[PDB]
Amino acid sequence: MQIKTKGDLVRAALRKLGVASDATLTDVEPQSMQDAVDDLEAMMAEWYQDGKGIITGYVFSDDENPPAEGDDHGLRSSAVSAVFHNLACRIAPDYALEATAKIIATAKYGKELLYKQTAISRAKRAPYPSRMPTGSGNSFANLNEWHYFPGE
Amino acid sequence: MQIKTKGDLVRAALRKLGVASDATLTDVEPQSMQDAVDDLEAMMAEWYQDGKGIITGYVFSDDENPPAEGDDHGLRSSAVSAVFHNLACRIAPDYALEATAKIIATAKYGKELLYKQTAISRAKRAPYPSRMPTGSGNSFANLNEWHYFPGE
Amino acid sequence: TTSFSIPDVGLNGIFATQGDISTLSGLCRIALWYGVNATRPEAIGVGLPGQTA
Amino acid sequence: ENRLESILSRFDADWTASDEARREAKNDLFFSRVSQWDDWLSQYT
Repeated sequence: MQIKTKGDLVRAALRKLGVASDATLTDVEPQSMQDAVDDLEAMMAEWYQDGKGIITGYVFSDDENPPAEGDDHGLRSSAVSAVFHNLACRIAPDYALEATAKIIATAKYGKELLYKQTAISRAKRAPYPSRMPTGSGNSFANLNEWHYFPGE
Repeated sequence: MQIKTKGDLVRAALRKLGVASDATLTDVEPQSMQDAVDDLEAMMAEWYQDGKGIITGYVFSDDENPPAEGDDHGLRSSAVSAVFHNLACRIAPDYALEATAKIIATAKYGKELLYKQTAISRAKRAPYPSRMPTGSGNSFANLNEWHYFPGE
Repeated sequence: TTSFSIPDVGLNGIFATQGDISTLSGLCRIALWYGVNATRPEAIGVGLPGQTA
Repeated sequence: ENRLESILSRFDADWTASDEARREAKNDLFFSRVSQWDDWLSQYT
């Protein structure tokens, strides 16, 4: 894939917005790029609620290594579009802009697709309650004196 | 088919959008082509959720291949229209345009037709529960002591 | 705990079973205590064929 | 000629001829005396 860095995600979001790309004659400032990278990190940390939110494989940069841009985001190939569409939607107000309907719809679709697999994995049924008998059809459990389910 | 590469798909999308076509008097812009190819790659990756999404036959380019454009997309003849219509809809906001109603409707129809066969294939019935008897009618199983379905 | 006799050999050991906490599982031990002694080492012997060179 | 062979041949003939009824009767005894969940060939998780 050609989007391998947080700055690459920011550049893709700006290109989608129409503010800056590889074909424009006027480019945004490195300070603006750094602000967009800060937004991306903040939004990703808000999503990944300390491991109990939208799991995406995104890697959070550390302050020891100076530049956040230049780090691999670590997202899978199917998360990049959702990530940068949501990022464009979030950073649109920076430039007195408003993300278009297609961008908004694609951001919603991408976020839903991102959480789909985690939701399928998390749809787990709780064990039997501690007061349910194991039934006499469970011959070994009945013989070995496990007459009730443990629970928890 | 005469649409055999990602470049042909991108050219068809741009022609549908009116950005660059022989119907107008504009040629396809080299810098726009690369961004459109990146968007197409991202959209295929987002659709095909690593095998659990929409199966199309699209072949994903690697880092070793120098030009992303020029590779055969590998799509079957029945997915080209959907792919390039969705591509046009997605890359329209780059040029601060909006895809027309016919293009959007064709994209929806194409995506539905793309997933029709996979939905039919996945419409599979779960096996019998392991707590169901086979019934005394199943003489072979009952003689062979298969008094219950295997399940799982 | 239960008595548990080994066949062939004339020995009897213990067979103990305990259950784990908050789960349908347990531990089982088949223990048995013995010590082999040679009271008359001069009465035992060994046969070693082919002890040449 | 062999007494063992003749006896075993007769026993094998009867045992194989009277198998299905014997298996059904054994299943009836098990169902009526041990447990109605004669479920041992189905491998649940």
